[PDB]
Amino acid sequence: STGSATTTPIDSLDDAYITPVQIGTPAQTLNLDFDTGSSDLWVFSSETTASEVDGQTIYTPSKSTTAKLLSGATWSISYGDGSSSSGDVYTDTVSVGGLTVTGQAVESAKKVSSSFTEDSTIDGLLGLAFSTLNTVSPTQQKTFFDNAKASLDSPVFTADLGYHAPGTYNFGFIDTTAYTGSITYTAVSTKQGFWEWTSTGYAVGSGTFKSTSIDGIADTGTTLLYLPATVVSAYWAQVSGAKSSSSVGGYVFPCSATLPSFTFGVGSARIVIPGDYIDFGPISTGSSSCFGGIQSSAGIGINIFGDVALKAAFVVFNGATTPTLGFASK
Repeated sequence: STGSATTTPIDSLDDAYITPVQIGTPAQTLNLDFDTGSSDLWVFSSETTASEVDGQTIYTPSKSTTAKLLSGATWSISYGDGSSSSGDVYTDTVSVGGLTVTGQAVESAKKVSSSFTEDSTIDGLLGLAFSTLNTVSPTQQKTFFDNAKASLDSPVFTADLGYHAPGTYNFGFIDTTAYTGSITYTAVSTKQGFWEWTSTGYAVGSGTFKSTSIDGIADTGTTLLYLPATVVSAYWAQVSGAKSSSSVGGYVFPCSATLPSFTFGVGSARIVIPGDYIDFGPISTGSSSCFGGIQSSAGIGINIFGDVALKAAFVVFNGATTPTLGFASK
């Protein structure tokens, strides 16, 4: 089997991407944030504290003839941005782009933090990291990809995120019309439960490429590119007037600037992030200070190849017995 679904930016900055997902019988369609940095499929629901729902579409398990309470199971998750959610668990039928999993754990939120409430466009998350990170207790549950894997034509999914435009998540096949050149594959460590790999270096604009190993994660659920402070300083030094602002929380630059590109290495290959992809617009409405899309990871504990980096490539998440990542230009 295979599946193919369009993913759409939630706003004009590509802050995140939503993909429609069918849950239950008859189908309830919710728009979920596919997150290769976490491993829980959770949704706003009829159980979510009413004051914490503000425009999201909810899953109502009592209206699904295939929903079953997973007795005793609870979940609770906190994300790198400080947001969180928790609740109980149902199993139900879940389909993405024509690909159906029966018995998928659907984690029903009883509570969500303010950032989730305030974003009416995201009805939940669909985690695509490794199932060892799933938070269901006392019986850990599998991701949608892990459950679908055996049925897929090939044990892979691909992320093809658009710049200010829709893109595609495919499951079970590699669309050879979606990229240019060849795909370069690179080793993955699953020791932390992430799609963790080592970039071979970087360049700023037309500058020379610096060969240096940068360990980080491919994370579709993170907006920006978080890299070591040395690398980030080298990038922003090429932008007149750019500075790190503790009050704003990162590097800012004059909105009048033209940003240089940023290149990262995948083995001997190179992925080029155009400068425009690094512009996240005014820090507040009407400001002439703009927020940068490349930021320091020094406060995180890990480097994160988020959407800014991933949307410059066609990305293969290879879930074979020895997982690997593949990157192609497009």
